[PDB]
Amino acid sequence: QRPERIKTTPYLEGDVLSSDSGPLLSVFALQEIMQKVRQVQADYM
Amino acid sequence: VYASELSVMKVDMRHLSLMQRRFPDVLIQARPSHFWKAVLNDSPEAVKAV
Repeated sequence: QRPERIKTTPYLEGDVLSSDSGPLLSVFALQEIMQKVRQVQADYM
Repeated sequence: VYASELSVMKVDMRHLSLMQRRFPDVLIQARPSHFWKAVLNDSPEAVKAV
């Protein structure tokens, strides 16, 4: 529909590997921040 | 055969590329990808496969 997501030549035709979304990375970003702090504080005094 | 099917594809695009300047009120968002996709649909499959 949009004139930039239309492909004519088969150069940009690849296999779909995985799909990430909006509210799936935002909870993922909050996990990997506190996971770093709860790992650093549990190794040193 | 294959050299005479490219010649039909060029004459179809030599005359379709003026349809926007002639009719601006119908094609306001027709970028030149749009008449590339239209001629390739009406073309033989064994020419685009080459």
